Amino acid sequence: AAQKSFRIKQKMAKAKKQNRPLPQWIRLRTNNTIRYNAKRRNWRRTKMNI
Amino acid sequence: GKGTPSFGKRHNKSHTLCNRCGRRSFHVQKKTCSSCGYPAAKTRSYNWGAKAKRRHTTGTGRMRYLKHVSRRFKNGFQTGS
Amino acid sequence: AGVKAYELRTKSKEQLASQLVDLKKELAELKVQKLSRPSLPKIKTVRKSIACVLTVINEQQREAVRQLYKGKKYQPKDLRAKKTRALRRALTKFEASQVTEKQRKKQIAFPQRKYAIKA
Amino acid sequence: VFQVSMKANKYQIKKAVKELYEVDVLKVNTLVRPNGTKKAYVRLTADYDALDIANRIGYI
Amino acid sequence: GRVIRNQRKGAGSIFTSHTRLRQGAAKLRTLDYAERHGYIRGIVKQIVHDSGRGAPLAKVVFRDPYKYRLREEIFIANEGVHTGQFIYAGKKASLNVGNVL
RNA sequence: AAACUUUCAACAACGGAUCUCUUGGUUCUCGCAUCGAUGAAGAACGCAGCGAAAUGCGAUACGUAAUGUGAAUUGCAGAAUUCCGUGAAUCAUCGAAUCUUUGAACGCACAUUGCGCCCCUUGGUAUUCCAGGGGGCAUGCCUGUUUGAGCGUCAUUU
RNA sequence: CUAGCGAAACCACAGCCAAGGGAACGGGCUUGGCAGAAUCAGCGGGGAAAGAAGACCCUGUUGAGCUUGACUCUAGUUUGA
RNA sequence: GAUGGGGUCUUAUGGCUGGAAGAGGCCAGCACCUUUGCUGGCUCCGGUGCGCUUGUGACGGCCCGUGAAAAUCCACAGGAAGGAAUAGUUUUCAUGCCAGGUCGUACUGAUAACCGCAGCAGGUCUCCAAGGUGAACAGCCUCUAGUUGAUAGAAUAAUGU
RNA sequence: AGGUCGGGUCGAACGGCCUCUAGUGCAGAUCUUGGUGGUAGUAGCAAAUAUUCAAAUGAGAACUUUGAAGACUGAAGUGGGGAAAGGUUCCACGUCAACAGCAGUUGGACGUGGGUUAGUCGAUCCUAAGAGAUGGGGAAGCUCCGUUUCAAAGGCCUGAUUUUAUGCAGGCCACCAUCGAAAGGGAAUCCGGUUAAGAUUCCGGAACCUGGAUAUGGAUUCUUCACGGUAACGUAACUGAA
RNA sequence: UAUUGGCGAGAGACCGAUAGCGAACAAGUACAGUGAUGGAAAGAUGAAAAGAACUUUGAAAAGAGAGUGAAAAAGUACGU
RNA sequence: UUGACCUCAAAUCAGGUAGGAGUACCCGCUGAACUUAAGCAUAUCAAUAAGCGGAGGAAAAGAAACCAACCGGGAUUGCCU
Ligand SMILES: [Mg+2]
Ligand SMILES: [Mg+2]
Ligand SMILES: [Mg+2]
Ligand SMILES: [Mg+2]
Ligand SMILES: [Mg+2]
Ligand SMILES: [Mg+2]
Ligand SMILES: [Mg+2]
Ligand SMILES: [Mg+2]
Ligand SMILES: [Mg+2]
Ligand SMILES: [Mg+2]
Ligand SMILES: [Mg+2]
Ligand SMILES: [Mg+2]
Ligand SMILES: [Mg+2]
Ligand SMILES: [Mg+2]
Ligand SMILES: [Mg+2]
Ligand SMILES: [Mg+2]
Ligand SMILES: [Mg+2]
Ligand SMILES: [Mg+2]
Ligand SMILES: [Mg+2]
Ligand SMILES: [Mg+2]
Ligand SMILES: [Mg+2]
Ligand SMILES: [Mg+2]
Ligand SMILES: [Mg+2]
Ligand SMILES: [Mg+2]
Ligand SMILES: [Mg+2]
Ligand SMILES: [Mg+2]
Ligand SMILES: [Mg+2]
Ligand SMILES: [Mg+2]
Ligand SMILES: [Mg+2]
Ligand SMILES: [Mg+2]
Ligand SMILES: [Mg+2]
Ligand SMILES: [Mg+2]
Ligand SMILES: [Mg+2]
Ligand SMILES: [Mg+2]
Ligand SMILES: [Mg+2]
Ligand SMILES: [Mg+2]
Ligand SMILES: [Mg+2]
Ligand SMILES: [Mg+2]
Ligand SMILES: [Mg+2]
Ligand SMILES: [Mg+2]
Ligand SMILES: [Mg+2]
Ligand SMILES: [Mg+2]
Ligand SMILES: [Mg+2]
Ligand SMILES: [Mg+2]
Ligand SMILES: [Mg+2]
Ligand SMILES: [Mg+2]
Ligand SMILES: [Mg+2]
Ligand SMILES: [Mg+2]
Ligand SMILES: [Mg+2]
Ligand SMILES: [Mg+2]
Ligand SMILES: [Mg+2]
Ligand SMILES: [Mg+2]
Ligand SMILES: [Mg+2]
Ligand SMILES: [Mg+2]
Ligand SMILES: [Mg+2]
Ligand SMILES: [Mg+2]
Ligand SMILES: [Mg+2]
Ligand SMILES: [Zn+2]
Repeated sequence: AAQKSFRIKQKMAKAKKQNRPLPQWIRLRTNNTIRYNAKRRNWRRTKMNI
Repeated sequence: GKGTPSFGKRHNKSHTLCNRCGRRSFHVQKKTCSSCGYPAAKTRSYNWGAKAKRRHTTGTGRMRYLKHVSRRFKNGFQTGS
Repeated sequence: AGVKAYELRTKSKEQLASQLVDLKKELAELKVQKLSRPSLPKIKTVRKSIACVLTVINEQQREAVRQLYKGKKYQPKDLRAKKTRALRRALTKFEASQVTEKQRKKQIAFPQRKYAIKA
Repeated sequence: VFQVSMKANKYQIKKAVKELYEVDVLKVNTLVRPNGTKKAYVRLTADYDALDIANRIGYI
Repeated sequence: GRVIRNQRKGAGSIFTSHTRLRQGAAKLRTLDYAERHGYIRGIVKQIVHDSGRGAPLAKVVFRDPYKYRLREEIFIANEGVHTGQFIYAGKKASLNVGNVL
């Protein structure tokens, strides 16, 4: 909603900061196992349930 | 009409976030959390909920203080330098 | 590089405060450059030096308070020992070694004797 | 336009601008950005020039 | 079998009385000293309708004998009581319609 | 007769079986006793030159101090004196600190980053108003202190 | 019908009939009739077509809902000490 | 204690003035890589109504239905106390000074932003509502605004809807 | 039952025999997990009246953009705003591997950034239905009842004092936690302009409310706390505690 | 004397990635549900990235060569 | 009048303590049913699971109001029986 609480807006801000791909220099580290962001979230496919 | 057209009438959340567990299990009318029992003093736990106990027991978090008591015991709760 | 705690420990608290506020000035001056330049690794040394100065200040003030409360009961709870709640609530060595005079008389009269057995 | 700690109010913002830059501030309007930080629009009096002091800070 | 309807009535969940539009409990004045040793005079300020009740109520105003104030009792209006009427309540009150002998 | 259908072989596909691996699990045995109102476990939100997560940490924020080792870290950039030294390191150790907002959670609340009160101090021509800074204000119970209440009750009065 | 995109049900193996016998109604077995690649659009005879371990009936020393003068109790209430 | 004559008041509302034409709107002319302007005018006076929508007023009808509470603010009764003369007393009159924190604020609100496993013909609360026909926010056509989205092409058999 | 050799592939461990041991041999269980077929390039992608022409971009245009034409929603709209809900979908730049059940140069997609400004709009305050501590009383107990109750339940103004702090001087007061409405109640803001995306919030102008300080003018007074009007009442003011 | 928890160790005629704890991996994670709860899948290039410079076709993805490597019958869709 | 005593209060009085977590084991309370009896009700499952309260490194128990019947033994706990 537009008139929202600060707790909800803070969780929304954290989700906006988390919604990003990998920094591609991480695939260059030795003994790297991470290929992509498996915890990626889109607003059309899954809801935060908050 | 008990299915798809009734699912369109669902826009009033029964549960919101609990302050103790951040869960979205805090019932807004009962004013109680369904998972941690807030605002009760004791944490909701059940021996039939062994998996839930395993999910929320000690060690599933940071242990900001309890990590170090073993080292302090091994050194004998020493002081100074 | 940064500052050194052993050479900061020689100074007074006013010099430490001046050092701290100019270090904060430099931290702001590097934060305004971090947006212009791609990378600015110099900011971490200033951040850790601020942390070191704050640590030294806290240690000096805490030692002053310890020497103020020296040699008396009821020192503050953050300054007295932490060990554990149970160990803090346990009996002292004195209170544990307290015995009645009857047991003391019995222990003096008949202590466990040291003896061997062949002849 | 400054980025401001989330615990600061307009009084603290105004006082700290007056201390750190020796500028008299007309008014302060703050918001909380969608990334979780706080932004402050600080309008100075007509005597001072924000353009004159911005490059004095080191950015323009 | 289930719990039947008259058995459910005693829990008082949805079977409580709807008391939003009621003026208060219609009680007599307390038997303090004046009503048992003499009389006291009040005045009917207004005769009003009470929701959920077939009889009209009457707001009688007395003076407090011990403090400078006005007390307002709610009587059930007797047939013939009008506004502005003086009600006399007590042992020495005269036998008239509205009195509390 | 081709095409098509079926069977077999080679090569190529599909898919992930088999084989060989293994910083993981499971079971047994031995030793030890160590959470918390001096604020635990847990949670939320943040913190890196370039990080989303895990791990670490708390506005001193992948950490500070102390001690030891003794020249790294590393994907890149950067820094060099940090290199015959009170001294590198995402090192080890850890006895000093910091420890946001919470949480048994403790000023009152809380689907609110809501609403107060007291002390000290600073500024606004201010005991009262506003604002900043610091420090506090829960309940039950124990010991003691002080102030009291009760023809419960004693003595002493005039 | 064409360009592009493109499932599902179902599937022992499959798929021409007559009679016989047969678990007494065969696509396969026996005896006959016959039988020629590959197919397209329809169609509803058959595939005892598909959909569900028949819901009717019976059995189970399997239940459950309900009823009562079934058996055994019981909350409550009543009477005495 | 009518009608009548003369007055008093509430200021919903409306009128004039200020705000305020300097704004905004409609035009004309001069211009120029250009920031692009600059300069002129005009913005006036009315009328109508079982009209639509909405607000309000005075009434009337209905009830075995008579149709919230508190915070908050003001007034009155009272007469406590304080009060002037070389001086005061007043800040419900006017002017003048300072400050007004915290959180939200974007966007959709649905034949694509919500819920239905989905970019689902379903469901999901409410405000504004032009002209004509016509009793009519019916049906049909149009203006402002908004779309022109839903796999398409060619033929025109049966059986379908 | 199986065993052995040859050939090919492969790259790191493995076998014969005598014994021991077992989570030891699969075709079925409408078996479990995973994968793959025929059906089959098949059913189908047919509601919501409808699209067409040229140019541009681009490797590529039935579908993108612009223009033109034709239409529709038809103000109980396919319009303009909001509530719940969602949470960055908003806007810009780049972009087409996947998604948009055709396509795609386009997009609510992908990548990178920007954006939400309030004394006056709301929340905050009040209380409603109701929820719910405390004093108490139940209950082995988790906890239950009850919300003014079998409570010793507190705070308000004036000051006085000017070791002075705020006690003592006094005086008044008896409600008796708190939570509960973004549609109830409620102090106060409008116009014009402005951005890619914000506005009753920003800029300009013009106001208003609350709280606090306060000085000047005005008013009133020697009849101390105003006058006028028959009156309804009037005014710039024109003490007023419990 | 007990001890399926915690801390620290040592072991096994145990299992060897559909097994073994649900979890050998950013696992009580992703995700579902209003909620209590439910709850996965997923290991292996090569000794070393030496991860294919460069030419050519293509709008591009890629292909064909060339090249690295013991081996591309190891090309980040990677052991067999 | 003054000073005690008793009882009961109030203090952001001085100094303390309790809560909660974990719970494999330990001390209690509470407390089933599936099941078996080839049915089923006592019984059994079981003085168990779930629920609640309370501890430690162990806890509990423990130095006889004991066992015995013998030529008597001699706190408690655990093993073999
Ligand atoms: Mg509903
Ligand atoms: Mg509800
Ligand atoms: Mg704001
Ligand atoms: Mg036949
Ligand atoms: Mg057959
Ligand atoms: Mg035969
Ligand atoms: Mg034949
Ligand atoms: Mg044929
Ligand atoms: Mg048919
Ligand atoms: Mg048929
Ligand atoms: Mg059938
Ligand atoms: Mg059957
Ligand atoms: Mg039988
Ligand atoms: Mg039965
Ligand atoms: Mg009977
Ligand atoms: Mg008249
Ligand atoms: Mg008006
Ligand atoms: Mg209307
Ligand atoms: Mg906004
Ligand atoms: Mg908006
Ligand atoms: Mg909108
Ligand atoms: Mg709407
Ligand atoms: Mg709309
Ligand atoms: Mg959806
Ligand atoms: Mg769903
Ligand atoms: Mg309308
Ligand atoms: Mg007409
Ligand atoms: Mg019409
Ligand atoms: Mg379609
Ligand atoms: Mg090898
Ligand atoms: Mg087996
Ligand atoms: Mg098989
Ligand atoms: Mg078989
Ligand atoms: Mg099968
Ligand atoms: Mg077709
Ligand atoms: Mg169709
Ligand atoms: Mg497509
Ligand atoms: Mg495509
Ligand atoms: Mg967009
Ligand atoms: Mg209660
Ligand atoms: Mg409230
Ligand atoms: Mg409100
Ligand atoms: Mg309102
Ligand atoms: Mg109302
Ligand atoms: Mg907008
Ligand atoms: Mg303005
Ligand atoms: Mg006058
Ligand atoms: Mg596994
Ligand atoms: Mg598994
Ligand atoms: Mg090879
Ligand atoms: Mg190979
Ligand atoms: Mg069993
Ligand atoms: Mg039986
Ligand atoms: Mg049986
Ligand atoms: Mg039975
Ligand atoms: Mg149990
Ligand atoms: Mg003991
Ligand atoms: Zn909770």
